[PDB]
Amino acid sequence: NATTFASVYAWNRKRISNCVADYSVIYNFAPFFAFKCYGVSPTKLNDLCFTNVYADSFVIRGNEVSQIAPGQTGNIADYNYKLPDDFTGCVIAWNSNKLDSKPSGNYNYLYRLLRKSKLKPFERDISTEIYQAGNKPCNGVAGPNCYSPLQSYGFRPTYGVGHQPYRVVVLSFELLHAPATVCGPKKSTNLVKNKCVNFNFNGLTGTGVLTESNKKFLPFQQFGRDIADTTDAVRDPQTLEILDITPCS
Amino acid sequence: EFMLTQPHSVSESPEMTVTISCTGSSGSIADNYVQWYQQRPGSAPTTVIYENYQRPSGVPNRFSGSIDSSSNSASLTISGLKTEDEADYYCQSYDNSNVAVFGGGTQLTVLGQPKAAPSVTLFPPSSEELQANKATLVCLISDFYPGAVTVAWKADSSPVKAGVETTTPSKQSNNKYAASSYLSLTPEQWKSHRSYSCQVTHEGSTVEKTVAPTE
Amino acid sequence: QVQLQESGPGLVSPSQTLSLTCTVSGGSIRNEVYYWSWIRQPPGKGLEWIGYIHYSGNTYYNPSLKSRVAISVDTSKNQFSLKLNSVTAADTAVYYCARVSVGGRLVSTFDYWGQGTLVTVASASTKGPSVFPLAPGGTAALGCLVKDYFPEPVTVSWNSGALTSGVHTFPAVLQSSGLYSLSSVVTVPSSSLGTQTYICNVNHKPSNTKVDKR
Amino acid sequence: QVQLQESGPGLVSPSQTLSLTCTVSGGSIRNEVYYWSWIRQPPGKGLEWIGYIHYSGNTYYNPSLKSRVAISVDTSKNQFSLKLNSVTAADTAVYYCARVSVGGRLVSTFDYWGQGTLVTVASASTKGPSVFPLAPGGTAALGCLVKDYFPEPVTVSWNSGALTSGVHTFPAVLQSSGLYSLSSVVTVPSSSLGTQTYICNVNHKPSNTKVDKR
Ligand SMILES: *[C@@H]1O[C@H](CO)[C@@H](O)[C@H](O)[C@H]1NC(C)=O
Repeated sequence: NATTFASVYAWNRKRISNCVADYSVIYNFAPFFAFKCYGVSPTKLNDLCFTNVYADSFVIRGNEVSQIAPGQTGNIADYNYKLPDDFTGCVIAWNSNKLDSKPSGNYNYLYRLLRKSKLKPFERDISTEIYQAGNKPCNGVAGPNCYSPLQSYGFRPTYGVGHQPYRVVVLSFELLHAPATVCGPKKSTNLVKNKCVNFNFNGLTGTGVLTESNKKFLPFQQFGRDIADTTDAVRDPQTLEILDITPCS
Repeated sequence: EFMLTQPHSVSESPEMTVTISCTGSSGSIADNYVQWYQQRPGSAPTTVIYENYQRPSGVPNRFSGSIDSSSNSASLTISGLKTEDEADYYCQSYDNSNVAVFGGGTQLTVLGQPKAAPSVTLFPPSSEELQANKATLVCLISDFYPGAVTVAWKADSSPVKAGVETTTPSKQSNNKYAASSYLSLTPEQWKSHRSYSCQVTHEGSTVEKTVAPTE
Repeated sequence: QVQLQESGPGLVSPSQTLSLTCTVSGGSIRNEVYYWSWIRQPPGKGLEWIGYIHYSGNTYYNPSLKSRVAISVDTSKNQFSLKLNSVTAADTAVYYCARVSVGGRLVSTFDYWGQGTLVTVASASTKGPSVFPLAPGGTAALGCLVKDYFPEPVTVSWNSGALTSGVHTFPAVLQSSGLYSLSSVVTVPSSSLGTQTYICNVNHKPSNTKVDKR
Repeated sequence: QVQLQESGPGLVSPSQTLSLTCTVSGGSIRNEVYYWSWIRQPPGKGLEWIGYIHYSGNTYYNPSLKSRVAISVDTSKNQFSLKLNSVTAADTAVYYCARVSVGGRLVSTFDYWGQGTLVTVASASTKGPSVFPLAPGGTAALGCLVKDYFPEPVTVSWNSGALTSGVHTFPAVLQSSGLYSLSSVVTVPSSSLGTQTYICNVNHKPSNTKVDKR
């Protein structure tokens, strides 16, 4: 929902952590031109859990969407944004011609034409150093054997669909070493007391009758056990109340 | 805003070089591609010229467009015009704000059409309509070359006092004209007279039918 | 070949919301042309651009008709509709839907057009269709007459479209009473006047009322 | 899929030891095909089989080249090298590495091959080439000239490896002084000559020199 996205050579990245990863709210936007996922499945993405999510946001020119993919090669892929060979995530792209275009030409977006070497995975390089095509120096201005590093996009509303500005958001889901923290929503049916039902409070799988009791736990304690290492009571994570766990009959 | 101006009507002899021009007023023509479309009466427009120099398949080689940035205008020159190309033409462009604008239109006319006589035809009201307490005469004109053909009605003694309708002639499939006329009256007045006639005005001639309601 | 089919109520009361539906046949709107526009043309006047819609939600409208034109699309039914609120007598025009090719460098190439339809913006004294037969050398002419109908768009047919030789049509006209009239005849030999009775199958499109008469 | 990639210098002095290294991607050489061979082809001539090596060290060489060809394998890097000592001027050929599907019934099925690299055997040792671009109906054309270089393999990319539609290359020819010349052009629209500069990208592999000019 951002009002302005950065250029492809200066793509801005945001870190997502310590929250409920509800990916279903993404579908409320415009129909996505590309929703290719690698490794992960968009159908059950909310079921899995990850550690950190890198949201790479940038705008490219139409057909350049096919260049953002693990193992691709091109102008943008080698000098503006390079994905790793084992990327695990989804690439979301949609058209934004009605926003990132102006009749006089929206030259606010630029891209790096070339560099001396290819970019590393997730590497960012912003600079105004004039490229030295020849052995002669290129100080001051770009002479005959010199060229500017950045080039500007046109992004006029009259261009074809292959040249329209497309906002692309790349999400990363690699778990490096840390335990996962963003799993998403896990809603379920409400409580049912005075009847033997199966319970799974925070992973405590079992079967028993839930009933209220005066055994108020400590503010940091979650469940209780007896001398036989058997779970006797547990708190409701929705509304904090101690409920005993006893076999029905 | 990018408005385009076209001449409303144009005509030229067949097998000659004809050029249809369309000028811009509030924009640069070189910013977008100008397209030309041929639309015959009673049919949808068909793409003739696209990308300002490309012509699709099926279109004859006589059609050819041109772009003039100095006069900010476009011209569609034709080589060897004929009767099969007699239709309307429009120049379509795009404004700088992705707004498409169509031209004012250009009525092409072929003067080298063969001369022909009008096929006047008159139909009297049938008994099924007379039983419905009404009557309507249908006069039909077709196959006539001049487009200024008017209609007239006579009761063999004086013009008919009943209501008279007049239709504007239009082109047929074979580049000829066709028209029609109508007259409505009561069945009692229709059956109480000797004859009614539909007079058609033609260049140097006139044709009438004089259908008699007496059975 | 790709064919389009306009649809919608042929008669709309003034100050109401106009609605027309265009059906796309021959594929789906994902990668074909990426654009589908509407074009109207007043009777005897030039064309007029309305606006196109993209399957990703991008919409463009005419500056003169921004607040009145509303365009929507449905990828599941492969149909896009045009809406016009607060219509008046000035909106009398034949509406067409067409595809716009954007695969090139710029938007262009209105390659295919629909069949088109006219919308009556009048509802005063609305009446249904009415027909009356017309009485008729080696050949003779005769046909069927349609009158007393208020809506302008009407369709004609002969022998259910089987062997329609000699069929000719004539332009309609609005009578002084406020109703239109249409005439369609067919050229047949004089021997077929009393044998092999031909049937005219005109149809009132705004009401789908089929009438068959000799 | 599993593919091969040749590597090594393309210009070797006479009477020296030819060294080339083939790189396998994905499939390590322990159980895949059990055999990987080298094949060289002189310019405009037939294929000359050199020899294959097994993963357990079972080497095989060509009878005509037994006294000079030495093949080794390195399973730790999934790379196998080819050595050719006492090279001659007639040894000018393009070397390729390919695998053999011996895992079947008998030795057959040369299914996958590499891209190959041209190896020239001469004592010229000329440096990188000098490049000169060629600045520019409805369509136009422009190119970039490459001359003054003895080793042939060079890159002819355009627009940093983008918009390859209309790119054409021409064979090289040796000048009287002993240098090659190269030319390659691309078809571009005449109206787009003002923007979207079509940069030509060249790289001299024997010296790793890259020049980019408009
Ligand atoms: C968020 O998206 C809606 C459309 O889905 C848009 O109307 C709104 O302006 C966006 N928010 C911002 C801050 O631009």
